[PDB]
Amino acid sequence: VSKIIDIKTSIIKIPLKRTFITAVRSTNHIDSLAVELTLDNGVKGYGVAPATTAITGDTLQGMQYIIREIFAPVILGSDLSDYKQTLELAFKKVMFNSAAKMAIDLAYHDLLAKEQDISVAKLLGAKANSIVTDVSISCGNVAETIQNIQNGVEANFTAIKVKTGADFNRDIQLLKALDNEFSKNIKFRFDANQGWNLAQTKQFIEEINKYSLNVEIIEQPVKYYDIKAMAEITKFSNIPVVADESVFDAKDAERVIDEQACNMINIKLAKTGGILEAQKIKKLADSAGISCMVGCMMESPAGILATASFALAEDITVADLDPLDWVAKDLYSDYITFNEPNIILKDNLKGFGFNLAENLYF
Amino acid sequence: VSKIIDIKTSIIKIPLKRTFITAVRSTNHIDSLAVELTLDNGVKGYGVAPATTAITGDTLQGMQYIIREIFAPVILGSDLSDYKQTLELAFKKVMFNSAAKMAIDLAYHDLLAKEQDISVAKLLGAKANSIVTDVSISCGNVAETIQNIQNGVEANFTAIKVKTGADFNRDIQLLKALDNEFSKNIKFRFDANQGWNLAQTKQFIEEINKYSLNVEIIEQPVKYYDIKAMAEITKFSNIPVVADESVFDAKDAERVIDEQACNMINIKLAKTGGILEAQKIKKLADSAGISCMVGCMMESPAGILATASFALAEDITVADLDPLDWVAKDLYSDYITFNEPNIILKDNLKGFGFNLAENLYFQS
Ligand SMILES: [Mg+2]
Ligand SMILES: [Mg+2]
Repeated sequence: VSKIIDIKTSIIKIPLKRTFITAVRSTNHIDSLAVELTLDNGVKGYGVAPATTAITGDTLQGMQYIIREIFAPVILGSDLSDYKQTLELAFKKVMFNSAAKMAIDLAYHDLLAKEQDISVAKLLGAKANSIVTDVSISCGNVAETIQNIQNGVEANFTAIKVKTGADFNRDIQLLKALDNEFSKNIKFRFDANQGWNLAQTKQFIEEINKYSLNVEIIEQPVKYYDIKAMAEITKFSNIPVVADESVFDAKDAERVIDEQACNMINIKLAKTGGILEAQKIKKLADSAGISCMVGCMMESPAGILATASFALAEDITVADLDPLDWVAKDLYSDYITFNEPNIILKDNLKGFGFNLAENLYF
Repeated sequence: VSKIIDIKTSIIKIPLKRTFITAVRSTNHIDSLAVELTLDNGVKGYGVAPATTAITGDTLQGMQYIIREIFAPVILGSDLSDYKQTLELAFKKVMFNSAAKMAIDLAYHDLLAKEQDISVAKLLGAKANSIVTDVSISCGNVAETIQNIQNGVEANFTAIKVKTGADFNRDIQLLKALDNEFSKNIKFRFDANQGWNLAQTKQFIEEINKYSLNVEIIEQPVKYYDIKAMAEITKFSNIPVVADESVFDAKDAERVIDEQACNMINIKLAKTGGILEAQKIKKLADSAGISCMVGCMMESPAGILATASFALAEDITVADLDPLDWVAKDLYSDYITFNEPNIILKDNLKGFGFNLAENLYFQS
């Protein structure tokens, strides 16, 4: 019977290839916390999670304190086989801070898989090793945005996530330029990041329908708490509506199902607090006939690998996992081949297949 | 025109005189972060907030980073009179961490009042200076619970908040003992901290009504997100039902109003992220005919004073602000007279009057 007898954490900062700009922040790096769990047979497991404070409220400093001072006393000395119960006991001591939970949940899965000498994807039941991602396009003026999209098409992507909601007039004009520059072989996914109101959303959908575009989803058009508007939009729309910030966890999923507020849920492990909770959402969505995609924060390739592993296990094929495009290939080439637009897991990995040598020990 | 030109913080740790135990956690201490904003005319403004990780998710470490690295660049160099714009822009950068936001909102209020040479209570429009609080009673076995209640009664408390929800069988048996021990001049407020399910909550309310107790509220009996059960309990109960963890901010207040999920909201500045957001909740509750009380985390007396100042300005008279009863009197005697059960603001204080720099070393 294996027991967890040590926990360490380490902060990992990864430089980005270009500057990443959100509605509230600009950065040239990814902030992550890694956690290492050590079993009394010597097997070590790792989880890595981002500190995206504007979305999940996590900070590196908060996560470190939580893991060392709050989760560690619950985990330490406990049997690996009781992980479901251990995590439930640990997590009930902390409201929010979902990324700190993610790091812990992922390290546990890495241990479970390593104990069976298999990959985490295999542990979770995956057989396929490859998932398609869109490429993400930052907000910009119409011309810069058309060019960015072109460069994406040229790099082999055919699913294009277009960020909107900063300049509604730009969003509207953009659709005309889209209809003129691209064929229905290009599939568009718009993510307003809560930037539109109800009237704007309806209008944007109307403008789309004035053209001949291939648009597969409209993601989180309005504020995360406006479940009434989301439901009104879902009913109005002839295009799949995706809940992102409206759904972190399973009880959020229950509410959007109950209120019919989306057609599809965007699962991210940084919101769910890891794989166990993401599996609960996927089971609720299936029962409701609601589909799921997977997404991520701007986060390290380790988070992307864990998310891809979950998706492959859950028969989720729609994915927005393009942070691999923002970092150096050498950070992930030990476990992922990114032949755009395909994210392909390497063969015969034990657990996730990354180690934290350069961070923890070198 | 005054500009904010420095932001510094300090951790405060306070021991409790006795163990505070609820359905959610047990503790013998309070961890808080204080923030100090300095104006270019040398005036200093303070806010203090608790790190109650099991309830608001806040940590001292996350609060320090948020305040000094995320909010500070927004706040530094800005004019005091632009406080509303500045806080809105700063707070948009951070999801949750409502206690970090409370500390900053309070320091701004301290400055605003000081710049007018008045108390914060006066700035907010208070006319009264006294509010009555209950004393709250930790979860425990019946005998020790009765003793703790007797203690509170001898200290002159007549409203007693009894923590429940850790042990439902205990909660039911306790009702027999309260009825035996206390008169109806003692008013009971039960707070389950989410620990009951729907069936249990109904059974508890039925049981109360088998006895002859003076019971004022039933607070947050079920999980914070079970708004459907909250509405069912509200419709079922002859006793007012209070949302605490179900309502942190104005949009949470809208939802429980829309769903008829409570009769009263327990406003706490550690949940609302400070006074500005708490005012918005009060306005919505007034418009909906929903009453408000004020509460707190088990937190420093500085948060009690701020919360009492708000309540007095908003004509809120029902209060659970008992942490003063759990800590050394010298932590509050600079600014409050606690003639149990009355919290009385001292006269002629400028701002809140916390007097923190005397005992804490602030750093940027
Ligand atoms: Mg529809
Ligand atoms: Mg999104």
